[PDB]
This record gives sequence, structure tokens and C-alpha cells, in this order.
Amino acid sequence: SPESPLQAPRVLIALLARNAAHALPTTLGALERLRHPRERTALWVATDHNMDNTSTVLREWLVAVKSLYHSVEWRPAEEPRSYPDEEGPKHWSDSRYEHVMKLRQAALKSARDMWADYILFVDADNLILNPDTLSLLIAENKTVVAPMLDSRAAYSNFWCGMTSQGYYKRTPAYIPIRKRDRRGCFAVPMVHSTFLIDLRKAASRNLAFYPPHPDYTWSFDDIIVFAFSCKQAEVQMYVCNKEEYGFLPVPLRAHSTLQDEAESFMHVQLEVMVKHPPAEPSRFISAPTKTPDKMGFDEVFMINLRRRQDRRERMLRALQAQEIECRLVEAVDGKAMNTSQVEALGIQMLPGYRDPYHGRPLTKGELGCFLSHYNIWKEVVDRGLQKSLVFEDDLRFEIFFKRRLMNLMRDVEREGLDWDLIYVGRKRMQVEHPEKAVPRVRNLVEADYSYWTLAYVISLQGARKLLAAEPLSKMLPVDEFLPVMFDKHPVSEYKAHFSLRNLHAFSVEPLLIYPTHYTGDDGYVSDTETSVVWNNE
Amino acid sequence: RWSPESPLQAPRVLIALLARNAAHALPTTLGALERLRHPRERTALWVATDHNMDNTSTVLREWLVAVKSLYHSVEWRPAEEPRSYPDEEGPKHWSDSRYEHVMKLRQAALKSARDMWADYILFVDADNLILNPDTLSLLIAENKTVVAPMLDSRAAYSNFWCGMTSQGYYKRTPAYIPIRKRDRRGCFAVPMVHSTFLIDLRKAASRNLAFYPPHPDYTWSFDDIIVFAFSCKQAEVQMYVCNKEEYGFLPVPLRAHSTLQDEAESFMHVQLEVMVKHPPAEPSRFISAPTKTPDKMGFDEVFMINLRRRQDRRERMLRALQAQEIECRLVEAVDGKAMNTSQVEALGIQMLPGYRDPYHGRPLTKGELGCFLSHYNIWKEVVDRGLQKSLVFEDDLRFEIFFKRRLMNLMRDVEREGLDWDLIYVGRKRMQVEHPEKAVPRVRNLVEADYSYWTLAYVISLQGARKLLAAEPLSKMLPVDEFLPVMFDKHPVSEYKAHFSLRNLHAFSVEPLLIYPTHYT
Ligand SMILES: O=c1ccn([C@@H]2O[C@H](COP(=O)(O)OP(=O)(O)O[C@H]3O[C@H](CO)[C@H](O)[C@H](O)[C@H]3O)[C@@H](O)[C@H]2O)c(=O)[nH]1
Ligand SMILES: O=c1ccn([C@@H]2O[C@H](COP(=O)(O)OP(=O)(O)O[C@H]3O[C@H](CO)[C@H](O)[C@H](O)[C@H]3O)[C@@H](O)[C@H]2O)c(=O)[nH]1
Ligand SMILES: O=c1ccn([C@@H]2O[C@H](COP(=O)(O)OP(=O)(O)O)[C@@H](O)[C@H]2O)c(=O)[nH]1
Ligand SMILES: [Ca+2]
Ligand SMILES: [Ca+2]
Ligand SMILES: [Cl-]
Ligand SMILES: [Cl-]
Ligand SMILES: [Cl-]
Ligand SMILES: [Cl-]
Ligand SMILES: [Cl-]
Ligand SMILES: [Cl-]
Ligand SMILES: [Mn+2]
Ligand code: NA
Repeated sequence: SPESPLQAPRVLIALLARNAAHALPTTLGALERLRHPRERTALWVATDHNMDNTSTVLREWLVAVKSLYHSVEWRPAEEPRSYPDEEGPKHWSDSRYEHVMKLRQAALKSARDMWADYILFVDADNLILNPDTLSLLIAENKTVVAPMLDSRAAYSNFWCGMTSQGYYKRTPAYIPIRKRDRRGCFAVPMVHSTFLIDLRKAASRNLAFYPPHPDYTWSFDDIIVFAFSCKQAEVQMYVCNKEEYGFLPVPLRAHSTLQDEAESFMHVQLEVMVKHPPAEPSRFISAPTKTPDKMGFDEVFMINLRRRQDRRERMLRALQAQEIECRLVEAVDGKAMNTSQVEALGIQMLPGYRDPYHGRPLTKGELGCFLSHYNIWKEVVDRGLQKSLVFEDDLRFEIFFKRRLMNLMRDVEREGLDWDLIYVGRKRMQVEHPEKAVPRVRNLVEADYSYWTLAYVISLQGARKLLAAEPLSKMLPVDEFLPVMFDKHPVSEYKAHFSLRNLHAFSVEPLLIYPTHYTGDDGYVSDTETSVVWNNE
Repeated sequence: RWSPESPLQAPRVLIALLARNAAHALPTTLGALERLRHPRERTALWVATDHNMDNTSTVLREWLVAVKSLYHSVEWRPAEEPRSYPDEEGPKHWSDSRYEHVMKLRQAALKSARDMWADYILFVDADNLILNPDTLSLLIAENKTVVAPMLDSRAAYSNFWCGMTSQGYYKRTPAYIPIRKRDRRGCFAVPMVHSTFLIDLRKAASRNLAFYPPHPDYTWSFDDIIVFAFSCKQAEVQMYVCNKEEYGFLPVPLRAHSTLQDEAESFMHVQLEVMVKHPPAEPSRFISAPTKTPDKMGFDEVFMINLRRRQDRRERMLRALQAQEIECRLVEAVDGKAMNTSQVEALGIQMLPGYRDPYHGRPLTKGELGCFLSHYNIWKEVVDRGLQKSLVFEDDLRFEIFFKRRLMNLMRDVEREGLDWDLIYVGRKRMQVEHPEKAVPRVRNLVEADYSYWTLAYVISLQGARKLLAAEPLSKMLPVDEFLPVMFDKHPVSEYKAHFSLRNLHAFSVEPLLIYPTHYT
């Protein structure tokens, strides 16, 4: 006579949301798809001080999901829409700290009063991609445990050290934990943003988000107060990094903007789509339509091989997320060309070239890569495009890419700089000393020896200069042909074949675009280096 | 870095209490629930009362007012009118409308427990006395989905069946008596448990249990405990009963045409059964039971023989008599062991020549002497005061249910019929059981007394007291439980009766017996 399985533990998900409408469709979409039984899950949502339609998005989602969960608590407040003592929407004044602390205490009291086993705090911009995160956190059997969320930088939802006054302290252990070099659940003095409290443990009764502990003497900060509360309760905060759990945006400054926040979370979605499928939104919420543009450029090109469908879709998704429209140029497959078609185009390798690394001659793929860029150069001159931006099909976008690239071009044109080529993504080779800065143009340098063609801006003058050199009779890899044309290539023999090397080439500083996969990374694809010489099979 | 985790809090249990016409039992029943050794912050109360002819809701609300702050939550669902079901024949009749309402109530408590995320729901009938404060913990420890504690009763009845007739009817199996008697201890799979039981709402199969409506496949009678039992079978939830130790007591259900007073006295007998081997079940700190006032049951006097060194027997008997509203005159027993031979000779006491123990052939003991002298002094007092009818008690006896009413009705019938009587056994050891004792015509529940072997309790008339004294039994001392059978000429040893010339005692016995011994040696 067997006893049935136990039901899953009872969890209350507590969600405080202020100015989160940009993130809720994806964040709430992740939460609703958690692999934890919904009848064993309850929802506690509090929103207030919203300058956007956060209240409406939450209400639309709650009405659609209410009948699926154990219970829903909904605490909206439409007015006021900003704190009276705030300096901005991203400023954390004492009134904001006190209110947030009281909300988490209210959510904790709710979880206790409803006899829940756990309360799960998730910040409205924290994306829990792993549906097993809640189950995994429960399995660790801790009183307070947080999953380590990834960010674009070293930031994460934990500290490895804390001073005697509650300030952050960096320890050597932080980096290996952050990079998942050491995997496990580590005792840390601080966790926040997303963490799990075990309300079955007797010691959890002594935890409080508000008021501060009677012996508290530190700053009126919400996460420090709770950390000190676990200290007095003798409750050890833990962070677990045993696998990927989710992603979170790096917090902004007090004087930042709501657009900075919205674009920052968009970068989280971009970072997810680097090595994961896109994080889908909730099927009960619709994100607002986006209007793509060309960022003021005359044209935006995207070189993509017709067979690389995965790259095309990832790039088209990334560009649509950033409201950027491109012209999809079908790349020239160098492997598909036979020797006769190469001769039909009159293509001859530069006499004596060898790969700077393994010494192999020009490959068929490198030939096609050069031809695709060359064809875009012709189209720039044919259409008379003053400024055009060229993309490859495997690049990772930096945060605030669109605004930062538009601001750079605006500064370039305002100073009347005579430019031919502007690197957006490259491999800088002169690293012993900084490259020469461009006067009166911030974030721009004179390009020294470089070695990539991920992304760049090209002028009509610069397009003519490349075609004028007629590189087809002396073809090099395009990422080496350019440093020849602005006279930075180390091999003097290569530059000797090119009589005029007057190209004006610059680079963004810091770079705005990096490769998605590097050599040796899982999934790295280099159709240029397919070990196939251009001359013949 | 090892860091210990604090203990887990106790499981969260909702105690569901349905109360109708239960004011007589609540002060003791609710007091037992208070003192359950389980954290009250992990306990919730669900109480529903309705169709009350007594002050049940008043008693309940005063108790809840006094304990509300100690519990996780309290739900209160009273309904003053109507005070009786429109289809009921009486307050103890289980009509279909009463069955339906009680099923819906238990379903409401079950839904309430699920909605508050309790671990367990414990049902306790308002008349069930959970004397063992660890009962809740022990039931949780068995890790069953539906488990009930075997509560004790005055009879074979308990809160469980061992067999079922595939049509919902009760069925007797050979395993019932061993479980009921605690000859076999443990937790046993059974087709039916009721009254007080514990449901484990952590188990996945508990989601399919339902008190109402009946399961779609239900084809049996509209009975509440059958419907829930069938719900467990369809959910593949095995019902269990545990008897590993004593947990509590419950009255035996009455008949449809019984009265509220019948129920009140029935639960009072439950308290008597508790006091046999336990201290009296204490009431609530906040509820007081109504004061009782004892009488002499219409007798001219009620005696109770007790030796002063037997303080426990004295206190237990007085508690038993007070509960039954019976007042008595305490008579200090003669301690025959303390009597020296000089005091024995001063009273002219001589054993009946040739007496031998019917089981060990031993002479008359000093203890039997003192016991005889105790009854002898009462007979003497009966004749001095002229008491027409007196009731005589010893100090180690267990009372039957409805004792007071059952004895007073017999005496009324005896007087109505003008029966000439000297001795009426209220408790004895019937030795002639091969053929039935001759019934007394026109007097119900009374028979002619044949050979008997005890003197636990008897009614004696002034005429009867005169006859016993006239025999001069001190010169022919014989155990009192044998001297009486000699006097109504039913003693087997004709040589013993030869020493007594006149043996004209009119003896009768109540049938069935209203008083039995406690240890029943
Ligand atoms: O008035 C408010 C203020 C904030 N929030 C909510 O509180 C969470 C945190 O707000 P932010 O997303 O702006 O937080 P940051 O990215 O700036 O980093 C945060 O990291 C910790 C998270 O616990 C602390 O809350 C810290 O104060 C805070 O800066 C969010 O779910 C937000 O929606 C509200 O609901 N109402
Ligand atoms: O209208 C009503 C009728 C009954 N009850 C309650 O339900 C329980 C039934 O106990 P009773 O003493 O009144 O009835 P029984 O002694 O006959 O014992 C009962 O034991 C089972 C308990 O599961 C079933 O209720 C069954 O119908 C019945 O025999 C009690 O707690 C009673 O207070 C109510 O609350 N409201
Ligand atoms: O024969 C080829 C191979 C690639 N490409 C394109 O040129 C760029 C080179 O990217 P890839 O990652 O394949 O080469 P690598 O970055 O390794 O030099 C991409 O836009 C490709 O679509 C091309 O035009 N012809
Ligand atoms: Ca945030
Ligand atoms: Ca009952
Ligand atoms: Cl709602
Ligand atoms: Cl990093
Ligand atoms: Cl920090
Ligand atoms: Cl009848
Ligand atoms: Cl009738
Ligand atoms: Cl009848
Ligand atoms: Mn590449
Ligand atoms: Na009748």
C-alpha cells in the first residue's frame, strides 16, 4: 500500500515593479514558464511610482494568469508617479529605500501568513532563463540562497566581502565564483536582487526587511539592512553558481534615465541571444512594436552567407531589438567558385603572401569574403552613398550601441574630419601604447595595425580609394588589405605592391562590436579558414 | 564552510470541529484540544455550528474568543436558525438533509485547509475526547494519508470498521476484536475510519479526496462516512487505524429516537470510564461545565463502604457519584486485620463450623470478617433509623450507562407492583447460568436471585435488614457474599445452610447488572 508522492513545496513569488514595462514581458514570461507547479505557486505583486505603463502590463498579465496560481495579491498605486525627495527615476532616496523595504517586509508577512514554504524575491528586470532555478535553489536546503545571475560586466547579485561599515569589499574569491571557475554554493555576506528564503526554518522567523535591526548603525540601504538582519539571526546567506540561472542588467547611476534602463535591459536580451535562443515573452503580454531605421547612415549592409541561416536570424533579431534596419547582402561563397570563375573575375593572389599565423596562402573563403566587401564598395560608389556601415554575421553588440555610434558620426561630421574608414569592430594590434587620439572628436582614434572586418563605416571617398588600388590582381585578406591602404601593415613587401596608400582610417574607442565566438569557443565557425587554398581544391 | 540549518517548524495542521448539540461535551472536549502538544502558531481552527437546541454556539464563541490570539487563524461559521432539520424525526435522527449538510461542512473545512496551505487537516467530533496530548504528533509520525486514532468506548464500538460488505454496510471480521482490545498493536489498513481522523494534505493523492458530492461512481447509501470512505478507495488512499497506545474516548452513538438528555448522560458515562484508570479529564481554562446537584435517587439512604486507608478509591467513587448527581453517606469500613482476638471475642464472633474457601479450602480471613462487620453495621443502622429502602455501595465498582435513571425506574416499577422484597442485587457474580433465572412478573428488568458471589452493590429493605440481623450471623461467621445466598436458600453447601434455621430472604437481581467491578478480577 504505497503512499503517494509529496506535492512540491509552496512558494510565493514576490515582485516589486517600478518602471519595468520594458522588461516585464520577458521577465514575467520567464517566471510563468518556471518548472515548479503553478498550484504550488502564489504571486505577490506591488507597483507604484510608475512613469510608464508598468501598472497596465502587470494587470493584463495577472488577469490572464490568476486562475492558474494558488493566489494573487495585487497592490497598485497610480499616484504619485515620482517620490517627492527624488532627484531622478534612478535615484534611490531615503523615501524610496523605506518604501521598498516596507514592500519586501509586507511580502514576507504575506508569505508567512499564507503558510508558504518559501518566498522568492525576483526583481522586475531579472530574467530567470533556467526554468529549474526555483527547484535547484530549493534543493540546496539553505535558509537564504541566491542564484548567481550573469551580467554584461563583473557585476552580479552578491558580494564576497563586506567592511565593518556595510560597504562592499572585493576579495580574490569573487572572480572565480563570478566566472564559474569554482562551482558550488558559497557562504557570502551579501545576496540581493533574486534570492530564496526558507520559511520552514525556525531561524527565518527572525529575518526582517523592515524596520532595521535595533543594533543597526549602517546606511539606510535596503540590501544592507536585510544582510545585517541575517547576521543577527545567525542566518548565512549563500550564492550558488553551479549552472546558468539567468541574466540581470547592471544598475545605473542616480542621474541616469529611463531610456538608459530600457536600452540596458535590451542589451541583456542581446547578450542572451549570443549563445542561447531568444528569451520569448509571455503569451499573455505583447511587447510594443519597434520602428527600425538606418541610424542616419546612407545604408547599412550585412554580409551573410546564404547557408548560414542561424547567423542571419540572430543578426536580424539583434538589429530589430536595437531598431536598426539593414540591407542583407548575399555573401560570395568562395568555396562554391571554381578556378575558371576566379580567372573570369581576374583574381590573382599577392605574390608571396602567407598567413601570419600558420603560413597558409589565401583561402577560397577569404577570397569570397574580400569579394563581398569589394561588391559593397562598388555599390557605395554606384549609389553615391556618403556614409555606409558594413556588418558581418557573427558579432556581439555593445550596450547603447545605436546611440553611441550615432553620437560618434555626429561628432565626426561636426568637426569636418576627412575620414575614409572607421572601425567599429576590430582587433587592435598596437597595444604597447595608446593610439593617437583625434582632436575635438571623443571616442575616436587614428587606427594603427588592425586585423578584423567585423564592422566598419566607410565613406564614398574611401570606397573609391579601395577600388582605385585595384586589389584583385594582388589580393590579400581584407583585414590585411586595409592596413596596407592606411600604411600600417608590418610587411613592407605587401605595401610595396600598392603604390598609393593614402586611406584615412580611424577606430571607435572603446570598440562597439566584438565577435560572438572566439577561436576555440564552442560553436565557433570560420568559413574563411576552411583549410581550402584559393588556387585550387 | 559548514553552517548548521535551524530546525524545521512543526507541520501546519487545521483542526476542523463540527458541533451540534454538544454543549455537554465541549468543556472537556475543547479543553483537550487546547492542551494538544503541537505548536499553536502552526495550528488553525475551523468551527461550524448549527441546528442547536442547547447553548452550543454560545459556549463555542466564548472559547474561541479566549483562544483566538494563540492560533494561526480561526474560522467561525454559526447559524442560529433553524434549530432542527425540516425532515428530522429528532435531534439524534440522521436525515438525508443532515447527512448532506454535514458532508458539505466537512468538504468546506477540507477546501478551507487546502486554501490556507495547511499540511494536515484533523477532524474531531465534538464528543470525541482526545485525552492523549501527543495524539496529533503520533498520527503525523505514521506518515499515512488518512489515519485515525482508535478511540475507546464502553463497548466494542470504535471509530473504525474492519470489513465492508461491498455495498457500504458494516461487516465483522476476526481481526476487529484483537485490534479493539489492543491485543495487536500497530497501524492497520481498514476499509473505514471516522469520527476523529487525520488527512495528510502534503500527499498528492489527497487532492482527489472529497466529502461532497459523492464520487461519480458512488452507488451506495447517502451516508457521510461511507461517501468519504468510497472517495479514498477511488483515490487509492488506504485508510489506517492505529492503536499503538491510548489516545482518547468517545460515546457510543444513540438511536434516532433518543433524547438530548440521553446524549448528555452518555458522554457523562465517558467521563466515568476515563476515571476508572485515569484522573478525571480536566475542563478548559476558559469554559466551565454547569454545576450539578446530587440527590439520593429516592432511596431513604445511600451508603458507601470505604476503608480510610483506601484514599484513592474514596476520591474516585465520590467523583463518580458527583458526576451522576448521586449523594451518599460514607461508612468507614471495619479493618478486620486491625482487630485483635479480644475484640473478636467481645463481639461474640465465631466462624461457621467447617467453612472452607470454595477455591482454596481456607478458613475465614480477617479481611472477610471486617467486610462482613461493615455490612452488618449498615444493616444495624438501617434498622435503627427505620430506613425503608437503602442502597449500599462498595468502593471499587464501575457504573453502567444511564445508571441513575435505570435504577430509579426499576424501584418505581417494584413499588407499583407491591413486590415483597428484601434484597435487590445491583451488582453481583451470577453463578447459575445454565438455565435462565426466573423472571419477576409485572416488574421489568428484575429476576429472582439464584446463587451469587459478590456484594458490590445491593438495595436492602427495612424488612431485609431485620431478617439478616435476626439470623445472628456473628456466631456463625461466613463471608457476606455467601451469607446472603444462604439466607435466600440458594447456597450449594446444604451443611452451611443447616446452621441457619430460618432462611426466608426475598432476593432479586437487576437484569442486566447495572454495576460491575473495576479490575474485574
Ligand atoms: O519605488 C520603487 C523602487 C523600486 N522597485 C522595484 O525594486 C526592484 C529594484 O529596482 P531596480 O531595478 O531599479 O534596481 P537596481 O538595478 O538599480 O539594483 C538594485 O539592487 C538591489 C536589488 O534588491 C537593491 O534593491 C538596490 O537598491 C537596487 O539598486 C525592481 O524590481 C523595481 O521594480 C519598486 O517596485 N518601487
Ligand atoms: O447538523 C449537524 C449534525 C452533526 N454535527 C456534528 O457532526 C458530528 C457527529 O457526531 P454525533 O454525536 O452528533 O453523531 P454520532 O454519535 O452518531 O457519530 C457520527 O460519527 C461519524 C462522524 O464522522 C458520522 O458523522 C456519523 O453520521 C455519526 O454516526 C458531531 O461532531 C456533531 O457535532 C454538526 O456539526 N451539525
Ligand atoms: O567565402 C566566404 C565566407 C564568408 N563570407 C562572409 O564574410 C564574413 C566572414 O565571417 P566568418 O566568421 O565566416 O570568417 P572570419 O570571421 O572567421 O574571418 C561573414 O560576413 C561571412 O558571411 C564571405 O563573404 N565569403
Ligand atoms: Ca535592476
Ligand atoms: Ca458522536
Ligand atoms: Cl487582479
Ligand atoms: Cl566577466
Ligand atoms: Cl556593487
Ligand atoms: Cl423506537
Ligand atoms: Cl416510532
Ligand atoms: Cl417505535
Ligand atoms: Mn567572424
Ligand atoms: Na420509535
